[PDB]
Amino acid sequence: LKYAGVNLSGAEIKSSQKPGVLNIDYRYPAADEYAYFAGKHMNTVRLPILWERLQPRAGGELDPAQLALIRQAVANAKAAKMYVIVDVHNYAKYYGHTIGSTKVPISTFNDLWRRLAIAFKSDNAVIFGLMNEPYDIDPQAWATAAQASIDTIRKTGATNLILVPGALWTGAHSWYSTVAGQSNAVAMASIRDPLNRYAIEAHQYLDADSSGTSGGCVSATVGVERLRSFTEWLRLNKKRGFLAEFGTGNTVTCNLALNGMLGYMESNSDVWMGWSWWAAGAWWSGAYPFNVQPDAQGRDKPQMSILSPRARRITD
Repeated sequence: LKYAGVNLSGAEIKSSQKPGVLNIDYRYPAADEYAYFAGKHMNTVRLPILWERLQPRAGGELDPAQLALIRQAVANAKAAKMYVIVDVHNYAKYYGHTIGSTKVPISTFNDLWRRLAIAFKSDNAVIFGLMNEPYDIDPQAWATAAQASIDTIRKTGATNLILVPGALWTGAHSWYSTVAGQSNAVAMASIRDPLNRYAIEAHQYLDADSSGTSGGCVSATVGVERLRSFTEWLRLNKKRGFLAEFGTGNTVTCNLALNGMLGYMESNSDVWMGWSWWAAGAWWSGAYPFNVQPDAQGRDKPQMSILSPRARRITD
């Protein structure tokens, strides 16, 4: 296990506002947000960004201001000795149209990643999160699109780590679930990387339907149980995994489940390469059960007492 960190939510929000206005509709993290999480022994920030804010026109130039904001985030992270996953937080859609449609051909997705790959070419602090939670594109069509963007990235010469999701919201628990017979288990088995530096990105929540709608957890072992088949799939297919989103509320059962799931990943580090908690960021409401942003006094949230020592075992 190399990477342990947190999602800093803020730049992806209020997606109806295109372009939206910085510091009103959305925000990037302050420099001291990185220092806080580094002080808690995390070495990674996953940074959700909106495709349409970064690239307002298909095949067009990256927006200068949005690109500079991401460059600042990377610089801020480096100052705290952290990595940044640039997460194109788009559900495989561009202005609401799914990649592979006539409106948004694969070429449109390729062009985004060509430009991002060039902008951050082989910068070892920067990790490429291809797409957040593809879901209304079937797994085989998604794998073809993902493969095209991987190939495009490598053709730039960029040597960065790439995180490759499946479709069906890339749930670890649903890796064998089907859309007209097609599954991530089949579709993602044939993924290749010309430079062989990637991991399969999975998400996992511990509430009733794994949607992360509720702060409660089903059981003290439900995390481990929902990672198990995905873990053996990774092992059989000679692939590595990154748990790029997971979260649990502040309950006794959730605490046992969280601890167990984090321990399980370190015990299976032949395939598990990293994780990043969902979420922190300055604009989460007080009721948000997974929020690990420190409070107005700078005090740690409850779940950090588990996340921090687990991160330390990874990063120290």
